[PDB]
Amino acid sequence: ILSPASGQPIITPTQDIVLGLYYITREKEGARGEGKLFSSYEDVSRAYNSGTIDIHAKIKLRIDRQVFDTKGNTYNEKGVVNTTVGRALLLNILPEG
Amino acid sequence: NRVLMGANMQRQAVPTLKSEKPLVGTGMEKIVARDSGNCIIARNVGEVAEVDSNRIVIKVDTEKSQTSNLVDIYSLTKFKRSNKNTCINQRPIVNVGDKVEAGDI
Amino acid sequence: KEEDIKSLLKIGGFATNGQMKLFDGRTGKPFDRHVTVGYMYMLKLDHLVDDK
Amino acid sequence: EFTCVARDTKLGPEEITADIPNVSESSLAKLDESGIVHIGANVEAGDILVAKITPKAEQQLTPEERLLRAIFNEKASNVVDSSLRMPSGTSGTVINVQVFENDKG
Amino acid sequence: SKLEFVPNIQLKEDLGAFSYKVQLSPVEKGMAHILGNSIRRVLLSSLSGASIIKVNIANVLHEYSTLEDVKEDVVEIVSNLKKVAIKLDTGIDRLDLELSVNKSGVVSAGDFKTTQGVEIINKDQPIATLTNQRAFSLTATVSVGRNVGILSAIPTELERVGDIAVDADFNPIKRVAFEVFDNGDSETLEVFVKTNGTIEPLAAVTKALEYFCEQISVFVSLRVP
Amino acid sequence: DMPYMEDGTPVDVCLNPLGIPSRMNIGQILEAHLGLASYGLGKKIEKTLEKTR
Amino acid sequence: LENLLHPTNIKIDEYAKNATKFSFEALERGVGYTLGFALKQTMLYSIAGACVTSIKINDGKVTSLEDVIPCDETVADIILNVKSLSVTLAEDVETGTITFELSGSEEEIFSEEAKLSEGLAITEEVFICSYNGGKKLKIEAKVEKGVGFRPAQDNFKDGEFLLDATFSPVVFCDFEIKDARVGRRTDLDKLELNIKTNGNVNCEEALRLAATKIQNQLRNIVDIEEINKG
Repeated sequence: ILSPASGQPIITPTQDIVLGLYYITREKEGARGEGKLFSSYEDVSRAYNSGTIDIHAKIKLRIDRQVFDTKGNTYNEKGVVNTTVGRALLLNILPEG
Repeated sequence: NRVLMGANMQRQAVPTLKSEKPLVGTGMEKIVARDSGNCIIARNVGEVAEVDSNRIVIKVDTEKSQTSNLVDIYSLTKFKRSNKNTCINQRPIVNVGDKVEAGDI
Repeated sequence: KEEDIKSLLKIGGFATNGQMKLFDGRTGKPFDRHVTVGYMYMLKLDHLVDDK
Repeated sequence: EFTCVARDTKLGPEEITADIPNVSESSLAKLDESGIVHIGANVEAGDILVAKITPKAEQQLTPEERLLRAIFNEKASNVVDSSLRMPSGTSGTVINVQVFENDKG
Repeated sequence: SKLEFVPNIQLKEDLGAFSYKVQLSPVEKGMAHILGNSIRRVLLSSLSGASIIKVNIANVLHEYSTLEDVKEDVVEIVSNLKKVAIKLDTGIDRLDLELSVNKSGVVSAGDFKTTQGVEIINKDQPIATLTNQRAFSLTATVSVGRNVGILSAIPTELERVGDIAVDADFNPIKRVAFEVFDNGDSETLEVFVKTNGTIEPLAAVTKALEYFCEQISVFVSLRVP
Repeated sequence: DMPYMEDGTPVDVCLNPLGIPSRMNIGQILEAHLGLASYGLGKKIEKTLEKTR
Repeated sequence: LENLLHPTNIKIDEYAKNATKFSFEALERGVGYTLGFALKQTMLYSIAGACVTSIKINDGKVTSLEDVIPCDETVADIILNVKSLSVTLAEDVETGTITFELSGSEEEIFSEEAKLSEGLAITEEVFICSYNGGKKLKIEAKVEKGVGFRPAQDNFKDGEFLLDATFSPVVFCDFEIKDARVGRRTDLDKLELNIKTNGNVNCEEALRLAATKIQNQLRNIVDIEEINKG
């Protein structure tokens, strides 16, 4: 997974995996569906698959997940964050931690 | 750096079953196909007398041409092996009755 | 030149860029962002996988 | 293009006769009365294209063949088979056959 | 609601060469794009047809050959026997056409002997050119099938000596599109089909829908058969 | 499965656009533009040929 | 020609509570992509049901998503908690209403409260709020019925929080295609369906319900009543 000459990773996405992930996570100011309030990844998915909301629209999403930190402890991430439709569509692949 | 390898790679191109011009070209494919000996070229003004896929017989119009044989016979190459194991093959273009000139393919 | 390619693209009934709307063959809805379509001339080199 | 040669080896002349010893009779179909294929047959990988035979004596098989050869009474071969076959993987149809026979004979 | 629409098929706008416009007029406001896509994807992949799958020219042993007085070689004749559009009947499923002439001009697709059940659609499709008068005879074999894909296919066994195998394009549909229009409470699906000539638009599209429904009918039971 | 134009015409090849600006061979793009131009010019003739030849 | 191919191998698997994975394998080449798209798009957007569509809190005195209400949650947590109720409307009612007017002393609020109109059948007991017993808290939501996905052009108009209308009940579909073979042919498909409802119906009865809704649009064109026979 990592180089033996440095510690850096060698399985980093490279050319047109980087462009898709860069594209959907940018954001456009006045977009179609801007300011909506979702509560899940299933919500943003279902609303996106309908053609009624942009992928660069700023939204608000509710998260509730555990996050390990440097010492190894595990606090709890909660609340309502300001996101983009595209970032919140990546929230399905993030693991717990 | 890329023209260098674009020039070098069209010397490795396998020729196809049925040929097909480029729609965007430079005006040099004719010169390269003519200044090699793969196209058949007419040596005298004449008019096609017989045609098939083995030969062509031209009927020399002797009034505007030299004191030629009164008849030109051109024979055609058919399914010949190449140095790279590919295939060399000639196909006629003319029709019985066509008025051809000196140099025409 | 490019003025000439634009004039010919007009006469052909296209936009003065090589770009047009394409449709996802698998669902039928378009892509965003007009794609560049055209008629490149492509070769096949003597490096076939059959003899490798 | 494949080639098969009929040598004049020391211990016996090499002949191009179809009489391939102990060859399966089914594989003796695509070959003409001489031992060469027919122009226009579809040959596969591993078929005879030309049948040439040269001699071979002094078998002296090991005792393993001596303990199991008395159940079929194998025949003795004064000839071998230097018969051209198609290579592996390949196929196609024969489009031409050329023969050049013994000089001054 | 009592607003149950069930669409009916129609043949507006017979246009162009072999181009048409089928139409499905009352559709249920959301189900139209689904039908457009399923039709386009089943027409272009699953329709069956007929084509020439083998030929046997008379004084010819292989394909890299040549005939006298003929202006083409067999590799270029077997290339024109692929653009012949044939229209078989119900339960023939296989047959041998026949051609035979003694003329001195362009042989065509119209020159096949009139068999019953067969029908050539493009009759001025050139096959060969005789530049002098001679006797030209061949026997093409016609079969039914569909484009099952490159790898899996039929090897077209050969029986006589001069048999050449032709690789067929069985599908009769050349180019499809569709569109969806708004009516209010319903929508209009409008298909554009371009065929080669051996099938008619309504029959084609209802065959596509028959295939699609037989596919969909496994999710109404979650049972194998 | 190939992308297709509005009138139904499929596409022949798909070629990644990333390779073009890094290796500065732009004639490859101008060629596709001038090939669209000529494809259109040649359908302007096929349209007329099917009507009053 | 040669008799188009049928699945013959179906595999169901309930991983979560209202969620299930289906697998149908040995579909002919390219067919999994036309069945999957069709089922997904008709399940997510052409089934009928009911849903909460508007929420107005202090009879219209709460306007912003940053107004303080007497409870631990914010306004946004309240709106997201109510919106996710699986209400169901009776066979002849057009609308409903769920009022939540609550005051007193510091309880924990479920949907066991909320006097419902004639017809509404909230159907489960999800958490709503934690009341801090102080001022009074008014909450009432508007319920409707329909088909599709009606977006909201505005987030808050004059007195209520305008929501998106879904009606579908099915929350997530996500098909996916894999490989298969029936012998020598090796380019066939295997389709994977991943359905997730909201309880008002199970997944095996939303599949069965989108399938027949697709078939019933093809009755004046096809004879499905014998096509089904197998």
